Amino acid sequence: RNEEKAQREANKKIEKQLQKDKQVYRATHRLLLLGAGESGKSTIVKQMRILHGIFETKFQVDKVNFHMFDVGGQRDERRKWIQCFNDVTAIIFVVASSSYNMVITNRLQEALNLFKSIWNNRWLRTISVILFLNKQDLLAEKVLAGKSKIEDYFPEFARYTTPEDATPEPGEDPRVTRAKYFIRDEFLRISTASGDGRHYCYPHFTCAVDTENIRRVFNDCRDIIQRMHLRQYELL
Amino acid sequence: ELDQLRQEAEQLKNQIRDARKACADATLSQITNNIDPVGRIQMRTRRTLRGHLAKIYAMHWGTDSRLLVSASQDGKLIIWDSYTTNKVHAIPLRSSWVMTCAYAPSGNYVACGGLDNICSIYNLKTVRVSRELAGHTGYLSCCRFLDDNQIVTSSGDTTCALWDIETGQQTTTFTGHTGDVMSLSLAPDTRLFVSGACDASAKLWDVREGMCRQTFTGHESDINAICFFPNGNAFATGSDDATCRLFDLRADQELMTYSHDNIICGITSVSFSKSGRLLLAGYDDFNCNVWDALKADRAGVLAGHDNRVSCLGVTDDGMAVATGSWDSFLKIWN
Amino acid sequence: DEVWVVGMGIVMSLIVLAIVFGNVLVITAIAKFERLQTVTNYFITSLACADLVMGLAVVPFGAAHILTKTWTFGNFWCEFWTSIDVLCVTASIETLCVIAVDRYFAITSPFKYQSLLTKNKARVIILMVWIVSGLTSFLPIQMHWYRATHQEAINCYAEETCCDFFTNQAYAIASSIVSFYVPLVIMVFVYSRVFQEAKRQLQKIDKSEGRFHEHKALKTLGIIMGTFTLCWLPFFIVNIVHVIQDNLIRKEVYILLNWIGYVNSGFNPLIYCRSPDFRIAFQELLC
Amino acid sequence: SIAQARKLVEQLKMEANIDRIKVSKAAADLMAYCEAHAKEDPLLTPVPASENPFRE
Ligand SMILES: Nc1nc2c(ncn2[C@@H]2O[C@H](COP(=O)(O)OP(=O)(O)OP(=O)(O)O)[C@@H](O)[C@H]2O)c(=O)[nH]1
Ligand SMILES: CN[C@@H]1CCc2c(ccc(O)c2O)[C@H]1O
Repeated sequence: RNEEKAQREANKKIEKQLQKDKQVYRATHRLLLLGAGESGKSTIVKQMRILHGIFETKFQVDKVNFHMFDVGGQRDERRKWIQCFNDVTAIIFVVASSSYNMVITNRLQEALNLFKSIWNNRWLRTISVILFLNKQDLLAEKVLAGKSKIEDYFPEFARYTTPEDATPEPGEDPRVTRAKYFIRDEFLRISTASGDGRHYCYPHFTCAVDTENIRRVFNDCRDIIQRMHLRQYELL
Repeated sequence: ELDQLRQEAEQLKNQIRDARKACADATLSQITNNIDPVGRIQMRTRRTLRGHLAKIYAMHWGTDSRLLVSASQDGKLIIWDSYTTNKVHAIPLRSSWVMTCAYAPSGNYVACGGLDNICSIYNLKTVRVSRELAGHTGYLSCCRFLDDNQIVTSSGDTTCALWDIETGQQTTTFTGHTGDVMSLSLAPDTRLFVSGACDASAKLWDVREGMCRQTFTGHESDINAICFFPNGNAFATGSDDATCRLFDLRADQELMTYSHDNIICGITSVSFSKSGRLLLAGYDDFNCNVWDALKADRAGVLAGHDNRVSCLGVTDDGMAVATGSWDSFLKIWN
Repeated sequence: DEVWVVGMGIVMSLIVLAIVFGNVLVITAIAKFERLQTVTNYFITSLACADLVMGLAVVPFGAAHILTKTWTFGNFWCEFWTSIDVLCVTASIETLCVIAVDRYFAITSPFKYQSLLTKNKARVIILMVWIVSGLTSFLPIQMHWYRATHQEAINCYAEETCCDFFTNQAYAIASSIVSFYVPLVIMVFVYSRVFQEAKRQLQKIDKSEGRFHEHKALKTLGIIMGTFTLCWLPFFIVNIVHVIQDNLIRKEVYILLNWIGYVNSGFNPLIYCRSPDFRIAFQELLC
Repeated sequence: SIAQARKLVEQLKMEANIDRIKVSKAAADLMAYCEAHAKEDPLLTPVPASENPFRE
């Protein structure tokens, strides 16, 4: 007789604990950090780390809790560790934009292939991607009076011209702007090929010095959630 | 000289294939043709368990056919009571990613692992962490309690190991696979176990000897789940090409294949019944199917889940079957 | 003569049947499946329940009164019928206001939507709306505070076979303000803000990516504001004008507009239940 | 990595010397076991609700 009462009390306690934990589970937002090797993924986290087999990082922005999960120690050409990440809010992609000359095949081509594989994955059909184009000043140094040229490694650069809607940063030559926008459009072509209106991409330009990486991620996550809510009610 | 060694290996494969083909006296369907079919089978839900905040990947029935355990991605293990549909324990985790769980044969210990390369064991009656086993270089996929003082595990680094709880150091390490290993099953007498890797190959191991005995390469894609026949002389596998094949230890080749032209989804779980007549397999089409072992004829469908099925188990007494899905719900069928 | 009275019965019965069927189907579809048990789906459930109650209660009695041209029930039953009408009409609009406010909070406050809205708070809101709707219907109609003073009203009240709607200016203004005019400006402001946000997001997407790659927003907002406005606007204007100055609006026009208002019942399921999940649920059963 | 190759050859050599039986005998054994244990499968044979523990 008393066994039923004891089980009922235990069930009530467990239900209370689960109800308490549900709020904190729903409050936080989860992000995934994926990058190819030599990317800078490590440097970016510590600056974010300096401010407020697996790695977890906690940081709060405007009373909103974000949690970031580097997956590491498992280098796989084929990834089966990606079916578990279909509920994340956004995916942060880091690519070394200055390494088009470095030969392993090319590193930039390998990064493009990885991005194409990620974009078309079956379980990530409704996951947006935030793109960080690292190593800006190395690319500037290579482009400005450099023996190596993009023409040799990437032939279709020759037919590429600067977009009319571009907004080049002050004090830079047109050549570095052309290279940066060519790489960004090369990524955006794959982004657009099969967008289907369910998930987008947010390209960005950064360097070791920049400390705004925290504000950008927050704005992109807010935009992603707002766009998803807008699309849910058939308003976009 | 490497090409000459490759030539020698190529020659051996042909001899093994010829030896396997020489034993194909008659097909299984030809032998089993005069048996009356079991007819249509129907099952209805009896219990529904709620309380998991996220998707479920694994579950394991208890040895008394009363208790069961389940692990979800919210970072919690919950031990249920199917008779009274109420919970007994709720163990939080250090890491929120878990891919497997197991229940001790004596009902004393519970183990679980995830993306972090650590297998943790909890003492139910003392609920705190008891031992942490580390040394794998890849994510764990499945683990089974061979006894109360030793466990066998498989990871994503193309290896399987047999741990020692008291010492915490590896005892025997099995190597030979090429791709990731996702599942394993043990014989009733705990002398041999089988594993299914991602290179479309299944192997038979020896626990005591620590060496491989046989190799089966029937499938053509990734192998996700594996089950073992109650008799102890057969096993079944499920792959991503919507096919199930029943192999044989004594014959050393497959005997029957289960497939249909209206399904193009994957397979995530495979299990038998007490008598072995029924084959239960979960699919990616949000439901489950019940095959016939000796006829390859469909006999029933288990529907009711709003998302894909990622778990399956049958009690020791064979009185009910429980399924897990990404809809964060567990169901009992009878 | 007889043929004309003969005709409207068929269409009125069809209206009754459609009203009953749509809301009962929505209710059973939501109840049967656990995947639709959502916070935003409780307000729709309350709306469907209120609409079904109104369509099963007031419409047949009004049909019988119009066809027979003589109220054959007691005065208490007619008062109960009028109270049911007022309660259901009042409760069928504040639910739309609540839905609009919920959508506004969901869109304009994405990071606080989960914390602000809870399954426990939605029930409190629904009960508050229902109790305030039932406070303005039953309480002032069971008492005689709404009754007029002219001789025709008194003569009809004395007779046990006549009961029309006669009221003074105070109630005719207060009920209209509580039911329709107040929940209109809120909806207009909410939908204007939502449209502004949608236009801003579309402009941002076009600026970011439009080189490789409006009509949608208006259509959805339109099929939402215009249906309700066209259905319920004229009646809540004639309600004021025929009281502010007598001998302007005849009884026939008042009754016609009041019945035009009832036709809004059969359109809510076709507007708020067009999501693909609802289509799957409808195809699952009785299909 | 070539060193590996000899280890593979030994494994194939050890896995090729196994006695095998005709598939007819194995099929007959499976048939006999399934027929023998066919009367104790609650899933196969619908048991009366008196002994069913999940009948509410
Ligand atoms: N100029 C420049 N150099 C950088 C920047 N970030 C990193 N580097 C340099 O490039 C190196 C590459 O980053 P690592 O620290 O190796 O990061 P990691 O996570 O080990 O790199 P992966 O192999 O890509 O995973 C850094 O160690 C620095 O030497 C940057 O913003 N600007
Ligand atoms: C005759 N039927 C009544 C008349 C007055 C009235 C209605 C509805 C809502 C109101 O706020 C009202 O004042 C109608 O349903």
